[PDB]
Amino acid sequence: LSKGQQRRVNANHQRRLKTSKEKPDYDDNLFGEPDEGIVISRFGMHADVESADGDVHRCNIRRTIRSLVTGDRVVWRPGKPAAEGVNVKGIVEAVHERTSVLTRPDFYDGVKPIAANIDQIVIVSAILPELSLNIIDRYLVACETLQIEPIIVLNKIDLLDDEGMAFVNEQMDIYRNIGYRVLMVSSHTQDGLKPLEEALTGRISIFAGQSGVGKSSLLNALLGLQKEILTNDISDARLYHFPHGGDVIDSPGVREFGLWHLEPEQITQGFVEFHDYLGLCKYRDCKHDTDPGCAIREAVEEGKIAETRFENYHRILESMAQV
Amino acid sequence: ATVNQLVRKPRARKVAKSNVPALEACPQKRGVCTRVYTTTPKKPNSALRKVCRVRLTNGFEVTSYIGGEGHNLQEHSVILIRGGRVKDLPGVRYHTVRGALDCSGVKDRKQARSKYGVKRPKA
RNA sequence: CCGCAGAAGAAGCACCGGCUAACUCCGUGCCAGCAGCCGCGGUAAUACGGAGGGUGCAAGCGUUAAUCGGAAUUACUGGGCGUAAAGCGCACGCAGGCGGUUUGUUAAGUCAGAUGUGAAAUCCCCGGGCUCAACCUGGGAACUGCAUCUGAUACUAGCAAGCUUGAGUCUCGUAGAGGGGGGUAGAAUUCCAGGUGUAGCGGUGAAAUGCGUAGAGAUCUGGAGGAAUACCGGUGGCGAAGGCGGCCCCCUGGACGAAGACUGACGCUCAGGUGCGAAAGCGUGGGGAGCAAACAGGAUUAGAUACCCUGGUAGUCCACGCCGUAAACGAUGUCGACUUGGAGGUUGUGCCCUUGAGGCGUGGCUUCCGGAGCUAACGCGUUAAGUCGACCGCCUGGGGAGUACGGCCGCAAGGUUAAAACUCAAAUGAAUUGACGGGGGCCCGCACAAGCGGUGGAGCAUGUGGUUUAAUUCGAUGCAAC
RNA sequence: CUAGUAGGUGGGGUAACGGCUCACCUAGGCGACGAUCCCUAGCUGGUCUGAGAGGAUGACCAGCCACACUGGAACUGAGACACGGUCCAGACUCCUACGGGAGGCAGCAGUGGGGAAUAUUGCACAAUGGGCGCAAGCCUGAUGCAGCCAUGCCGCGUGU
Ligand SMILES: [Zn+2]
Repeated sequence: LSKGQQRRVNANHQRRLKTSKEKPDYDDNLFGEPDEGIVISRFGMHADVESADGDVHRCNIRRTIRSLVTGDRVVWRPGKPAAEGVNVKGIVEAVHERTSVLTRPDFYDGVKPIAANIDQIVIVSAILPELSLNIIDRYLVACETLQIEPIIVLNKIDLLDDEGMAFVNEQMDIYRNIGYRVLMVSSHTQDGLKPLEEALTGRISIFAGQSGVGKSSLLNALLGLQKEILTNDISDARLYHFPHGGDVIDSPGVREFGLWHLEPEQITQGFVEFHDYLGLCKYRDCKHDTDPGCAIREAVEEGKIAETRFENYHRILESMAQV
Repeated sequence: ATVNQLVRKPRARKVAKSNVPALEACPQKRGVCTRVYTTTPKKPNSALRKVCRVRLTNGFEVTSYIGGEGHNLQEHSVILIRGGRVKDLPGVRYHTVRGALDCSGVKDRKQARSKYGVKRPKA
């Protein structure tokens, strides 16, 4: 890996794209004309790419590609013309600059963008067995930081009841109070599937939830053809296409939105609400904890700031230094 | 060690595992492709290869590398194997002769033209 | 064979990164491609493509396929299994393998001669003939066997006929967790009937189920029982191994020493065969203290069908039977004899003013250090992994796969035996150096610490980053940018 | 594990010893010194390799054996259980006046086909060899050659 050699190399790969696009036959013979595509499936060593034509091609990925991931739309080739026609045979000559995308946190292994070109990131979730706002709280900051739109969807609502929902919806009202988008539904039950469908209308976004939040239900509910197995018990990079438009990078991980450490002054910018809680405090450097005359504290224990949000926000900062 | 033992069991050396089994000391065999597959190289040693499962006559499929650079192979395409192995492509153990049968020589290599059996130039 | 033309009709292919003899220029830029191997190529590549130049090889060349050779890479010659693959847990013994010391003996083996036999062509020694060579031809040599004959008689063999140091035997002692069986007690604890007594107890880094005023916890007394048998006790002992620990009795095995007397090679090893097998589980039937898979609660966590807590079945102990695996380990086959030692361990004894605890010897074995020696190393090293011999087992790269299939066994698990395909190209060892630790220890400095004055709020200046601008010049930023 | 199995009597049969055979008798015989059962294989002198011993083999030439379309048969005969004889059943094959018949390329050459691949349906009785023959000689795809193959080997050369 060579930042320098990597650099000079970058320019080369870039030119290769524009140069190849200039026009074809000089390129030719083994492979066919270049075309655009996005990465639906990751074969570790291969990738399924959907072409402009709309037909997916499993392709090789020339070493010259530092990396690739799902949600990556860009130029591509298959082998020849003839070669795609017997058996999905294609190769990815180069990629495009991911306009909108996000990565996963990790521990040893470094942050890796999960998907690119995202208009909205709908946080799944599920009532079974029990939610944890924390997971959603940390996710809220991510959506703000990548400047992506967030949709929280309390799913599997059909599983709740009298003393079950009256505590679910309300408890989630927080999102409806601070201006967030949410739509209670139950894949098993197909309820509130109208609102979501419209929300996903003309947009490029995807859904990720925590361990077992009904991600397979919703993705399989909106549009499911010859493939409805991704439920079933409690268990587990392909970005599937939508029934009403939009795609959703599903890989068995993403739904488990962890939490990575970006900066120590950003955490305060995570929530817009803080725009009024970070005005005047007791200590110029008051981390908002046990200071005398704080602002965020005087608001929390005052009824305006949701206590639950305080504990979660404070825990997030203590989670980073966990390294 | 002992005699005793030796008289009972003979010593035993190895019997070599034949790297190929295009066999009956195959020199060459016609096969017919299957299709022209494609597979990745090896972890650091990376190159794409035009390779192809071959429907050999003795009955054993196996994918061969298609030598050189230049090409002319279809799915259905009688072909001629030789051994080999692309030491960087699993499953390769052969090598379909270039210039044989269903292909001629590639364009204009000059060096070692017998590999990639090519004519002599005009001189 | 004679002749005549005329340079005329006639050189190729591979290879040149390293191994492995041979180097440059371009193109290409982990792409296209290579290739036996290690590996090459992500902007000057001796390895890709092209070019040149050199190296080789020859009418022929390369490549592929093939066999061995290399490979001592199954190890007769000529390996290895303490830790790198390899000693079966462990034992016993029939086939078998191996054999103390004398003589006689046969002449079986051995040997030796000899008598034969061992097509020819290869081959070889030697020669000759085709212009050479290949080839061909002649001659010799050789073809290293079997057989027979005549001996040779050291050893091995068989028997015979002897011996004593092997072995075995009798005798006399020792020590010893050797076992098996049946007794029996204490320590402790579960549980109990109660005494006392009280809020809480119990549990935990914190907590909760649970028991807790129904009197827990705690205390005391008695009792019931279950399970296992401290201190001794050990670097200890005994045992074939696995292992075997309270005291007592009964039945029983082995080891060792000493005067000795006795026998007379009766021995060593051992495939198969036989029996025994740490813990799981099985029969069936008991039991059930403690502990504890399963299972159930409580907690932890992002989750925690985990670690922790209350616990709790199975199990555990008893029997019985069946099950047959152990890093069944000193990671060290058996039996034997040798070769340097020092301190040591536990048991025996002779002798010696034991006059003492004992001194000087003398046997057993086992610890720790250890020479030569041996060894890749580490290391080992008279208890050898040295030097040897004999026997027996095993190992033949990695995964594959201790699996499949067969087998056999088996209640079932399952054991056992044990492959293929393939795939990999190295795995593996140890030793060496550094780096490495939420390893440990050892130091100081304004590190802390001891104080001083600070900085931090507040108003103002540098700057800088955000943000903004037509431009807000360019670089410096985890302490080491401001 | 072996039944006509092991022997022993009897006979019978072969050119000849024998269970070879029939009949009779006995009840063995065999096995780790791997019987038998299975897989695969022409054998051998050699051949290649290796310092050797060994290892791998078994084309070409020579000794042996066995087979001649699938099978099962004897006969004939010096001699055969007989490639280019015989009969039967058999599979093909083929012909046919459908009644029946004909066919045997593990010869030689050629063909198909098979395959990675392996050559002419050539010539000769001159020599050597053989059959038959009283020689004469006839016959002889043995054989001598000739054709093809850079398949290997050798040499020569392609210029000094
Ligand atoms: Zn504050």
